[PDB]
Amino acid sequence: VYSYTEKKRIRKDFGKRPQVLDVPYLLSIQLDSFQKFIEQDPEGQYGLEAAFRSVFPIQSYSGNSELQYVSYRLGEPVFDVQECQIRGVTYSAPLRVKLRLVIYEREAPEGTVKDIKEQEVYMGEIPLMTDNGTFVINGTERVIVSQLHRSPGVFFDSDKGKTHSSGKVLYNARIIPYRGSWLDFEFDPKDNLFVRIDRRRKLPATIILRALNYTTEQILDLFFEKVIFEIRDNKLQMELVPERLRGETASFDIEANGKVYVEKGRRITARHIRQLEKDDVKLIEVPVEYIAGKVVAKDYIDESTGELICAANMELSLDLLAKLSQSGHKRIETLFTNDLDHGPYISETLRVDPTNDRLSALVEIYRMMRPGEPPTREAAESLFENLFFSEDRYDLSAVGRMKFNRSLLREEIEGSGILSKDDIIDVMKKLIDIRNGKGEVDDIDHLGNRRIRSVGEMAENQFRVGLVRVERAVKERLSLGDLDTLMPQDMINAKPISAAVKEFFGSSQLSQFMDQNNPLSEITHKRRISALGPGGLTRERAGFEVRDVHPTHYGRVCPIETPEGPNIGLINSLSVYAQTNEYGFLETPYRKVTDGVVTDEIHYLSAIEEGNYVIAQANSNLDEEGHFVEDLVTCRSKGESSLFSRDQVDYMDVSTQQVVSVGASLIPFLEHDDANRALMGANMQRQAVPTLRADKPLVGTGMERAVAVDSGVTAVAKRGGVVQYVDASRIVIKVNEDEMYPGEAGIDIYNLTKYTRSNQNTCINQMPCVSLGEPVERGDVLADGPSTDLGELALGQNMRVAFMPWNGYNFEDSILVSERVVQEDRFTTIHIQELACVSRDTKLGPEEITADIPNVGEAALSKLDESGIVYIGAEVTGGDILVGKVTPKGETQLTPEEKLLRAIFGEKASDVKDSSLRVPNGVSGTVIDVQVFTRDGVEKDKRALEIEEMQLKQAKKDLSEELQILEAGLFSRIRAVLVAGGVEAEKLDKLPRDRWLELGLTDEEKQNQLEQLAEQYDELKHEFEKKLEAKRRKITQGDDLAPGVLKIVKVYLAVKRRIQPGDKMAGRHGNKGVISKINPIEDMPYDENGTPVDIVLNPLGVPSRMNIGQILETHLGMAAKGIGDKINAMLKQQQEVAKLREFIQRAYDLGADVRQKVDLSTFSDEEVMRLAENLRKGMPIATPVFDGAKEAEIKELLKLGDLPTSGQIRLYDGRTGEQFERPVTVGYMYMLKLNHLVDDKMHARSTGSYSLVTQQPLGGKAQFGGQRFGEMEVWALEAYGAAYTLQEMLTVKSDDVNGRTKMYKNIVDGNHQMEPGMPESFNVLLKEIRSLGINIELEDE
Amino acid sequence: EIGRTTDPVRMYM
Amino acid sequence: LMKAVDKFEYRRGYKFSTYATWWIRQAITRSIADQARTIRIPVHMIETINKLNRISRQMLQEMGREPTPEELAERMLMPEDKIRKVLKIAKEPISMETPIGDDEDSHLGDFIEDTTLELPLDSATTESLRAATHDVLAGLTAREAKVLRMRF
Amino acid sequence: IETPITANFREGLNVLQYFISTHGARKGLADTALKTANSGYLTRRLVDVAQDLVVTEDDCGTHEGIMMTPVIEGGDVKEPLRDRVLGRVTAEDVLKPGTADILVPRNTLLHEQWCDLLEENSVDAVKVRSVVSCDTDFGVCAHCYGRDLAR
Amino acid sequence: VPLDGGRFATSDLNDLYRRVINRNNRLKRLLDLAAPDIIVRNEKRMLQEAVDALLDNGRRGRAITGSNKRPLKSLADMIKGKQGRFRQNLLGKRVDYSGRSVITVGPYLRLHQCGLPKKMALELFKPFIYGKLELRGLATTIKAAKKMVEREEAVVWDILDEVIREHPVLLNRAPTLHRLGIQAFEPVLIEGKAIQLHPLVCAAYNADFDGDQMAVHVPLTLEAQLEARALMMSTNNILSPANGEPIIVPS
Ligand SMILES: [Mg+2]
Ligand SMILES: [Zn+2]
Repeated sequence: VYSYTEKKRIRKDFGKRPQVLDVPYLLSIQLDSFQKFIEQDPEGQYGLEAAFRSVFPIQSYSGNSELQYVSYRLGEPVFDVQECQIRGVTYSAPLRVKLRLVIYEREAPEGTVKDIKEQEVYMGEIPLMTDNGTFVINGTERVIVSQLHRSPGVFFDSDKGKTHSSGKVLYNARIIPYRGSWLDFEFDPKDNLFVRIDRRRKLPATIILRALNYTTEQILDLFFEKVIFEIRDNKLQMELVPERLRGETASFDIEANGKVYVEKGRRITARHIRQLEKDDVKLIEVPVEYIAGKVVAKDYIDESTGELICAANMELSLDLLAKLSQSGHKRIETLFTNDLDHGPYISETLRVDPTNDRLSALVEIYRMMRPGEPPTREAAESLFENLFFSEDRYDLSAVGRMKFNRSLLREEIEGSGILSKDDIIDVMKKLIDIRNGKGEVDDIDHLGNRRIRSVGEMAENQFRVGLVRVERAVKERLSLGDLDTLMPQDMINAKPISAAVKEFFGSSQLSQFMDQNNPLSEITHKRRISALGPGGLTRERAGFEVRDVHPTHYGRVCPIETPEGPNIGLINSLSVYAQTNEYGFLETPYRKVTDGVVTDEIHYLSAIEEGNYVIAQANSNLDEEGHFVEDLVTCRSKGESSLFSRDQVDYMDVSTQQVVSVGASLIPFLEHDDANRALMGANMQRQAVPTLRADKPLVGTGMERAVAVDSGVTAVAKRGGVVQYVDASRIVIKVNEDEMYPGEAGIDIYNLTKYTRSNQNTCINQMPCVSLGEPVERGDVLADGPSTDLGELALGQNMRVAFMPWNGYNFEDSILVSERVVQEDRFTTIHIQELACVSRDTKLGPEEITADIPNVGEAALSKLDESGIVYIGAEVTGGDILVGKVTPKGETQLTPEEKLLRAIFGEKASDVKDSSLRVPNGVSGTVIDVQVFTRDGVEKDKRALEIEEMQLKQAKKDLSEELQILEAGLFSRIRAVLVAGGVEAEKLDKLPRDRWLELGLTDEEKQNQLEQLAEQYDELKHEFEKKLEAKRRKITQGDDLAPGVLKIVKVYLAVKRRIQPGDKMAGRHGNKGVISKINPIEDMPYDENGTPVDIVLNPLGVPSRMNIGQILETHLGMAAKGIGDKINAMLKQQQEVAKLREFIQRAYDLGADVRQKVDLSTFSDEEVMRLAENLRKGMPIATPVFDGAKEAEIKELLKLGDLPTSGQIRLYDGRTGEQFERPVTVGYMYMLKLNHLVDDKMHARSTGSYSLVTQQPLGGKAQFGGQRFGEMEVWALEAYGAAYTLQEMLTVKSDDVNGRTKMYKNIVDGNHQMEPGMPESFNVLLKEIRSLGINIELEDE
Repeated sequence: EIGRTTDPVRMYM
Repeated sequence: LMKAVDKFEYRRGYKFSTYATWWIRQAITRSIADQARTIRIPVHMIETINKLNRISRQMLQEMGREPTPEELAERMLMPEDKIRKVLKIAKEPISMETPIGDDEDSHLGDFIEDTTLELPLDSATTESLRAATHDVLAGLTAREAKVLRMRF
Repeated sequence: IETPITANFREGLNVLQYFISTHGARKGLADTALKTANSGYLTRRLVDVAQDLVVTEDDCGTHEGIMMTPVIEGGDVKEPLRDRVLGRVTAEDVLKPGTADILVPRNTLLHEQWCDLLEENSVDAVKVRSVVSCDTDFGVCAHCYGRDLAR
Repeated sequence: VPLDGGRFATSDLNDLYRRVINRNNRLKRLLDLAAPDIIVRNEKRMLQEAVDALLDNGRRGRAITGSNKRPLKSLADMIKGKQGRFRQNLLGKRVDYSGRSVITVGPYLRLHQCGLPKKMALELFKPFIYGKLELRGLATTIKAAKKMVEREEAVVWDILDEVIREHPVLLNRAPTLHRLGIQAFEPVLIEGKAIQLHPLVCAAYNADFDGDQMAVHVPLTLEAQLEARALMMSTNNILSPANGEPIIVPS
C-alpha cells in the first residue's frame, strides 16, 4: 500500500482526523487563467474569440465596405525557454488572423457582394506561459499577481451621521459598471433626492427622470399611491383601504354606517382594523378640515376658458377645492403620504427642481457636464444617449448584470449590457424603501462583493483596447478607401497591439520579478492576492475597514499571511483549499451532512450561500457511522458560533488545514504560538537560502511532499518503468510494456539542470536520487532540486540547541554558534553573479578587447589569454582583471612641468585609456562560464571561434546520443515483437542489424512486426538530420544587439560563502537572531557523555513572545534523535534483523488512536534494512497543524527512548568542568539561514563621486556613496553643543567644493583645520528663486 | 455663460 | 490658411477647400518637422526617417516579423551605413525626474555624477610634484633655473 | 464576544479561537504602524515652533512665579510635591509651617537635601519661578529655568 | 548630459522654455503679418498659459503632461515639497567619512569604547594613513602610499593602530527620537564585519540584535574631536534629559 519511493523513508504521522479530500494542485489558478485566455472556443464566449467578435465586423461609413473576421491562429515560437533566457528576448508566439474584405454593389443596401478578398494578416505577438505558471519577458522570469477588486453592480451605503452634526443618517446608492461612467444617488438633511454623475456637481434626482421622457403626473403615479375622493352628498366620502390606518397618529373621527368605531383621542388598533375588515367598510365620514395638507395628483383644467385650475403636485386648500368644484369636477385624487412610513421626498424633489421638460433637463445636464460651452439640442441628445445607453461606452458584463439582478431581487441572471429606465426606477424605489426602513444596507468588506481579476482577463482587456485602437484607424482608412486597389493587409498595424502587450507585461504594478530563492517562496508568489494596481486601492488612501480580516475570510483567505508595514492587509494570500467560482468569486469545499450521517460528498459554497446554512466544526467526534457522539455540536450559523442540535447540522468542515495557507501550514505546533509571532515566522520562512547540503526536517506537518512535488524545482517520472542509465546530468527510464503506445520507441530521457544563477544570485542544481536498475512508477521523484531531499522540502538544518544564558553573548536576541557548525560546512551557501563587459563605438574610434593594457604589469594579466579573456576555472580575487578593454584618448591636456618631466624621462603619453572590466573589491570566486556576443559584420576572435566549435560539437553529440538511444529502444522492440510472434529460433538474431529489421519474415500476423518500426526509424533519422541542420544554422548565425555596441562578453563567477558573526538566523516560530561569536568545541557545554551542544539560545525571549511551539518542537526533535540514536546503535551492533523489525514496529505503533497504520510483515529484508539505514539520523515525525501530537504522546515517546521524561538534562561547563544548577532544556529543532548576509551590508567611504546639479554624495553601496545626515540628526546636534561638528558636517564634508579639497590637503599635511566656505546648495537655491520674479540678494556691511 | 471654464480650447471654439 | 488666401484664384472654377488643404497640411507638417523635438533635425532627414519607418512597417506586415538592418539595404538604395546611422540616432531624451519603482522616493537624477571634477588625490599629487620640481630647480645654478623657467 | 477563550497556550487552541485572536493581532499591528507616522509629524511640529529659544541671561531679576501644589484627584495622590519642586528655584522666601520663623531663602536651588528638609517639615506648598514669567527679552535666564535635569 | 549608451537625459524646464520661446516667436510672426484679432487673442492666451505653466504647473487649470504620461515639474515644484531644495538638499545632506553595517553585542567592551571592523576603519581613515606614511618616510610619494595601502602590507595595520588610538567616532541609529540617538565611543580594532555595541546603551539607543544597523561618523577637525570627547561621550551622559533618572540600567 506504499510506493517504492515512499518505502525508503516513512514519516510517522500523529494525526487523528481521517483525510477525505486530497490537496488540490497549488498552481491551478495561473494555468486555468491562461487556458481560458487562449483556447479554440467554438462559441461567442470569453477569450480572443470574444475580443475579435466584439469588434469585427468593422463596417464603413455606409460604403458597402466591411472587413469581417473569420479565424485566428497561433504560430510556433522561434526560440524555446532556455534560448530566450540566454539571448535576453521574449518567449512569445506569432499571432495570425484570417480576415476577409467584402464590397457590395452600388446603390443597393442588400446587394450581392461585388468582390471578396480573403487574406491572412499578422497582428503582434503573445507571450506564452511556461509549464510552471511563469513568463519570460527579457531574459528573466516574471509572475503576474492576481488582483482583488470591487465587483460591478449596485451598492448602498449608510454613513451613520458622520457628515452632519445632528447625527442623521444619509443613505445613498451607487452603480459601478465594468466600463463606463458612474451613477450616484444620495440623500440630504432636507429629505431630498439628488443624483451625481462621475462624482460631479449634484443635481436633483428628478432631472434625469424628466430627461427619460417622463412627465410630472407619470412620475407621481410611479412613485406614489392614488386615493380617490368623491363628491356625493357630504362629498367627503373617500374609499378606505384597511391597511392604511397602521403606524400613524389619529387626529379625527372615523364613522361608517352610523357607527363611531373610534372616539376622539383614540388610536385605531388591531381590533379596530379587524373589525373594519369584518364589516367590509369602504366609505367613511370625514371632517371638512382634514383636507388642508393634501397634494393633488394630476392637473385639472377648466372646460369654459381652458384655464389650468390647479397644476400637478400642489397643495390643496379650501379656496382651491371650491374653485375646482364650481367648474364641474366630481372626481379628485391626491397622494397618500405618511410621516414615518411613506415619506413624500419625491414631491419635495419636484418642488426644488427648476427644470420644466425633457429639453430643460437635457440643457441642465449638458451645462453640468460641459460648463462654458453653448448647449445644442443635438449635442445634448447625443451626450445623453452615449452616457449610459451606448454599448460602445457602457459595459454591464455578465457578473455585473447578475449582481444587479440579485440586488434587485429579479428572476433572471442574464440581460443587456446597458442600463434602462426600469432599472433606474427600481434602484430609486429600493433606495426610497431603504430610507423608509424596509431593507438593509450592504457592506463593502463582504467577500461576496469582491471579485478576483486574473492575468487572462487583464490580457484580454489589453488586447481589446488594442483592437479598438486598430478598428478606429481601419474605419478612418475605409472612410476614403477604394474597392479594387487595396489588399486586406495595409489597414492592419501590429505596432499598437505589440506596444500594449509589451507595456502591460513589462511595466505594470502586478507584473513583478519572481522570487526564486526557495520553492516555498516560488509557490507563494503565484498564490498571492493584491488589492493594489490599476482599478484598485492605494496604500496611503486606504483606511481600516479593508485592512482587517472579515468573518467571510474563513476557508478562503489566510488571516496570518500578510506583510507588515505600509501595505498590511492588502497583500493577503490564498488558502489551501480555496477555489474560484465561474464569476470570479471565492469558495471553499464543504461536506454535506444528512439528517444523521456525515456523508463523504463534497460541495463548494460561496460566501453568500455559506450564511444560509449552518456549518459544523472539523474536530467533531464520529464513530464509523457519520453520527456525532455528542447530542450537541459547536457550529457557526451567521458570523457567530453557538451550540446547535445534532439533527440541525447541515455541513461539516473538510479538514483542519483549510483555514490557513500553504506557508502557514508548515509550522508545527502552530496553535501554541501567538498570532503575531506566527505571522512573522510565516513571513520569514520564505527568505531562507538553500544550503550546501539539506537532509530533512525532523519535525514537519506532511505538506513538504506536496509543496516539493507541485513546484517545478524537482523531476517527476511521467511513466513507470525500470531505470536503464544513471548520470549526474541525465536519467534514462525504460517504459513499462503496459504503459506505452502500440508503436513507438518507449524511452524517457530527463535532462537535469546544473549550476545556474537565479533572480537572487543563488544556486540552482538538480541531483539524482535513484540508483541503476531501481523500479520506478508514475509520480516518483527522480531528481532533487534546491532545498529538497528525497522529494521532501528542506529549507534549513536541524541543530542541537540549549536554552541558557552564556556570559551575555545572547543578551537580547543574539545566537551563539559552536565552531563545529562552521567546521562541518552545515550552513555554507553558493552564490553566482554575472558580470558583463560592453564594447561600444565612440566618435574617436571603436574600442578594442586586446590584451596589451598600458601601464599594467605582466603579473597582472597572467590569467588572461592572447585574446584578452580570462580562462575558465581561474581563481580570482578583488581587483583582478577579467576582460581587457581600451578606449581612444586624444590630446586631453598637458599641465605645466609635465613637459619638463617628459623631457627628462623621454616618456610617451599613452594613446589609449584603460577601461577594462575587473572583479569588484571584497569578493572572490571561480570563473565557470564565459559567453561572447558579437554584432553582424564584425570578425570573430579566437575565443568566439572556440566557443562556436564547442557548442557545435556538444549539439551534435547530444543529438547523436539521443538518436542512437531511440534506435536502441526501437531495435529492442524489434527483437521483442519478433520473438513474440513469427520468429526464427536462433537465426534472425544472427542477421546483421541493418537487415535484422529487414526481415518481415512473419509479419503474417504481426503486421507491425517490423511495420511499426521502419517508419519510426525513418522519421527519427529525418528529424535528427533536420534538427542538426537547423541547430547548426542557429548557432552559426549572428546576434541582434542594440545600435552602438560591437561586442558583449559575459563572465559568471561562483562564490562560496561561509557563516560568520553578523549573519541573521531564524526558526519557524517567529524567533530570529544575529550570530555574535563562534566558540571552540572545548568551550561548549557538554553532558555526561561528553557530547557538546551546537546552538545556545536565550530563555528570556520565550515568556514575553508567548510561543511554546519552539519548546514543543525541541522536545519532539530530541525524542526523534534518541530514537534515531537507538536505531543507529542497533545497526552498528548488527545482531539480526528480527530485533530491528520489532523495534521499528513498536516505534511506528506508538501513539494514541492514530490514523496511520504501518505493517512491517509485508516488508522484505532488503527494504527493512534500507529503511533502518535511512532512519539512522533520526525518525521523522509529522505534526498536523491543528491535529498534532500531545504532551502525553511526547512523554510516551521519550519513555520509549532512553531519554528522561522531563526533557531536561544535566550540563557541565566546558570551560570550568563544574556542573550547572537548574537543569537545562536540551533538544533538536529546525534552523534557517535567511539571506541577510553581513557582507552584503557593510559599506564605508572617505572620498568619492558627487551629484551633478547639487555637489553632494551619491546613494548607497551602488555608486560608492555616503550615509545621509537627516533633520533628526541635525536636531540632535543642536541639542548638543557640537556647533563645530555640525558646521563641518554640513559644509566641508558635503557641499563646499574648495572646503573638501582644502580639508583633504590639510589632513594629508597633518594639520587638523578647516575653512567653512559657502555651500553650493544655497547658491543653487538663490539662482532658482532669482529665476522667478523675486529679487533676493546678500548685502555686505 | 461668459466664464465657468479654464481651458482655452472651449473659448476658441 | 492665411498664406493660401493670399494666393487663391477663383477664375479656375475650383472650390477654395481644395486649394487651402494643401497649404494647411504643408504648414502643419513643416511645423511638426521643425519644432516637435528637443534636438532639431532637418526636414530631409526627417523625411528619410519617415520613409524608412514606413518601409520597415510594410515589410514587417508582409513578411511576418521584424527584419534586419542589413536586409533593409536590399529593399532600399543605401550603402548599408546610412541606415545604421539613422537607427543609431538617439531618440527623445529621458526625463530627469522619472521614478524607478519606490527607491525610497528617488528619481533618475539622483544617480548621475559629474565627471568634470578632479580628485583630491590628484590635486595633492600635483602640489607635491610642483614642490619637488621647485626644490630640484633651486639646486641648479641661477642662470640654468632662469633659462629653464623661461623655456617651460 | 460573549464567548471567551478557555484554552491557554500550553494547551491547543482551536481554529475558532485562533481566528478570533487574529482580529486583535491585526488591529494591534495597524495601530503600531500608524502611531509612529503620527508621532513623527507631531514631533516635527513641536520642534519647529521652539527652535529659536536659547538661554542668554543669568538672572532677569523678577518676582513672579507659579504656585506649585500636589495633584489630588479625589483620592490617592498621583504626584507628590517632591517631584514637582526638586530642581526649581523659589520665587519667594519660604516660611515655617507654623508661620513662626523664616525658612529656606528666596534665591536658593532646592536640591535633594532641601527637598528632604521640606518633607520633614511637612511644608504644604512652595511657589517657584518658571520660564513663562521670565523678564528676559529674546531668551530666558538661568534662574527662571532652574537646573538642567541631566547633570 | 549624454547618458551612457548614446542617449540623453533632460529636465522639464528645458521643455517649458522651449514652449515659451516657440509661442513668443509665433506671436511675433503673427503680429508682423497683421493677423486677425481672434488669432492674436488666441496666441496671447497661449503665451499667458505657457508662462503660467512654466512658473507654476497645475496651479491655474490642468497641469501640462510631460513626455509620455507624467506632468511636468516647475520651479515652484522644485522649491516646494518634502523633496524640495529646502528640506531634501539644504536641511539634511549626505556626508562623507561615513559607514554602516550590522551591530553585535561584544559584552567584553567598556562603557566608553566600541568595536570597529578593520576594513571599515582602513577605508575611513585613508587620508590620515597617507599622511602618517608620508611623515614616517616609508612612502616617498602619496601614490606610493596609496599603492602600499592597496597592497595591505604589514605596516599599514600598525599605522592604523597608531592613528585610531585616541580618535573618537560617532554612532547613530536611523531613528533619532531624542538627543541620545547619537553618541561617541572609542574604537577598538576587531576582526569581522560587524560592529559591537555596549549592552548598557542598548536601552538608550532603542536597538536590538535581530538585524538592526547603525551608522558611523568620523569627526574631522580638532574642534569636532574635542566636542565629541567632551559632550557626546557615552560616559558623559548617563542621565535622561527628559527626567532626572539613570538611563544605563541593566535590563
Ligand atoms: Mg530589532
Ligand atoms: Zn528669568
